[PDB]
Amino acid sequence: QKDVTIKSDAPDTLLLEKHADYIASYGSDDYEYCMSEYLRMSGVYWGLTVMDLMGQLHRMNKEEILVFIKSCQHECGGVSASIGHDPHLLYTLSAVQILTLYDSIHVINVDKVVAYVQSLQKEDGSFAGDIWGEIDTRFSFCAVATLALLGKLDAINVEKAIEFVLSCMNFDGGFGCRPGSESHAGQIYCCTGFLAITSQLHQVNSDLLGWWLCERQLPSGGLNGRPEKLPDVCYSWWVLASLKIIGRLHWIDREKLRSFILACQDEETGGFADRPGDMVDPFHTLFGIAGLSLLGEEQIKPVSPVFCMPEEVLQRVNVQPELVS
Amino acid sequence: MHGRLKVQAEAKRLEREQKLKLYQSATQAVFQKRQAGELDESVLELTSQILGANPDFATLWNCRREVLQHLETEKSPEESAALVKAELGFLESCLRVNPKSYGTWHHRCWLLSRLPEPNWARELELCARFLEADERNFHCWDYRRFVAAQAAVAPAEELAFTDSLITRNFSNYSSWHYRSCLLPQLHPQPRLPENVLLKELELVQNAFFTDPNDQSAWFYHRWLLGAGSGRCELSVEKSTVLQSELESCKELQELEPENKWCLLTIILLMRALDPLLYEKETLQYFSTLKAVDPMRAAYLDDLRSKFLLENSVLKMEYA
Ligand SMILES: [Ca+2]
Ligand SMILES: [Zn+2]
Repeated sequence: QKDVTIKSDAPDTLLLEKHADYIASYGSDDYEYCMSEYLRMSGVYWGLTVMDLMGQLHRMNKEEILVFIKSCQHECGGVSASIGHDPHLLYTLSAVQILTLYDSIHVINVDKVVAYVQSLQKEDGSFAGDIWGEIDTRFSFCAVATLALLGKLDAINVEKAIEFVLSCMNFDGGFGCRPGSESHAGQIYCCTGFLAITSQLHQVNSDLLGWWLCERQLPSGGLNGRPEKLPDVCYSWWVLASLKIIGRLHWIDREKLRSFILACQDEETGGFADRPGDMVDPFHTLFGIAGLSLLGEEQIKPVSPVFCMPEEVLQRVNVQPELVS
Repeated sequence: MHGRLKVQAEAKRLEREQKLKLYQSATQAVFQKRQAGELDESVLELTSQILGANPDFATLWNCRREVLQHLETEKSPEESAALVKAELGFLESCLRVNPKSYGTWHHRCWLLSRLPEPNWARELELCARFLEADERNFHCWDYRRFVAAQAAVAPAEELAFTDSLITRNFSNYSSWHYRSCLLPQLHPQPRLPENVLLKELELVQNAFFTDPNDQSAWFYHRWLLGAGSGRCELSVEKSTVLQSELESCKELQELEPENKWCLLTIILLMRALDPLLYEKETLQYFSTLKAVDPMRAAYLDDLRSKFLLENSVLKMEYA
């Protein structure tokens, strides 16, 4: 019953040139920017990815980011969000995703990235996020997403990895962080992505999970991350990408979702917000654009629902998981 | 993480600049200290300021753990217990402010995991308090399962906590979910026992007649409907209960004709009873449901096609 009402002067056209400018300029002090240093690597992945999807990557600084990435690889092989920060699977994925957009994977020590990821797997097949032992199926995704882009999936115990993720499958067809955790969109995305990469989508109850996911669509057309929550562009990306992976994208109203996402654009400043009239950010701009791409927008490059990167990058490196259709 | 705010504005922009410099200098110093191998209480001080406002700054949680670990080697068990109790207080003040941070909840689990005498009843009480504030806080429900495990708390006690949570308010998805994992543990086969299932059906049916717009009970009810015997395996009791559920949903549908949940459940109940005998009504129900819930028309057509197919297989099975 909770939902947003879209105001009737909301944006209803794709402001691509504005989003390009917003991202082209982002990180030129600034409050949220300096406060978001602990996630810089992923911010950089969000900006570069969305630019590349709009055909605008060349406007970003390749050389500069390549140097930055290299100085974020630690001696254990893991990559940190920023220089001086600690290595983590999240930023290891983001870095490997950036180097893949740039075809510069050997800017880092790939053998040591692999060894780092491999080191984080536990006896039950789960992955910790870093040396401090937090277990989350997000990290199961980060590990195999990373190893797949590197061609090193065989470096981990895949069957145990699979067993752990399926053990996080719930009554509703969804997935949680850890065994017994409740389903939600972000977690479902990670686990369905994981199962795409490991060739296990046959073990998903697509009809049951598909239904839970399409029930995320609210009358406004936006998708929420779980029952009794507000719709959101990020939740919308996760849910729709999950639906595509399991072959049920047609189970939501695509035109109503398109309108929700377009309405989250800022006509003045460019970029997308989490919901209409909120303040934009680069995170929701990637997901807005990626979502619209998945919904069939011909101006945006096709995006992988698994890696949230342009399909053409993935085709080039030859990593393209079979989906459910 | 954070998202989002709506889109004298200089004393707001002034204070933001002021907080940044404190954040910036503090951050600077912690890192300088850390690079200098200075693993002392000054780092606990510096980080307490930053982590209170940014508990997602993971590296600072890591710094705290390094300080705490180092100090534990070079401190009496009396000084170590004091640093620990201060850390529990700090964690709680952080959670009161942002109860949905992975970092803070993980630090607490890390902390409690390495204590010699952990007070788990106190931790379960912490969960009860946070779940009163937000009964959908999955971080807290997860911490609660962690604690429950550590304290070897019995599934029946957690099942009683879920019942108290359901009757007393809505926002029950988290509670039904917990029940779905708890019940199979109580009846642990390598498909719940009928007696239990029938009791759960009673409890869920109460919920969705109490509040017909409560989607959580309808979602749980659908799982219960699958988690049982089979239609030519129906006891007279199950048969009778499901029939009684069908009439009750139709009664609901009289009252709430725009309620899509009760319509979908009527179809699923008919499937559960007799796919072929109820074939005409099922098809009638699809047309109505699709008019009530058009965003789902594609889903509903695919479900209907699945069912039509199953009905073809059942008719072919005819001797
Ligand atoms: Ca350039
Ligand atoms: Zn969001």
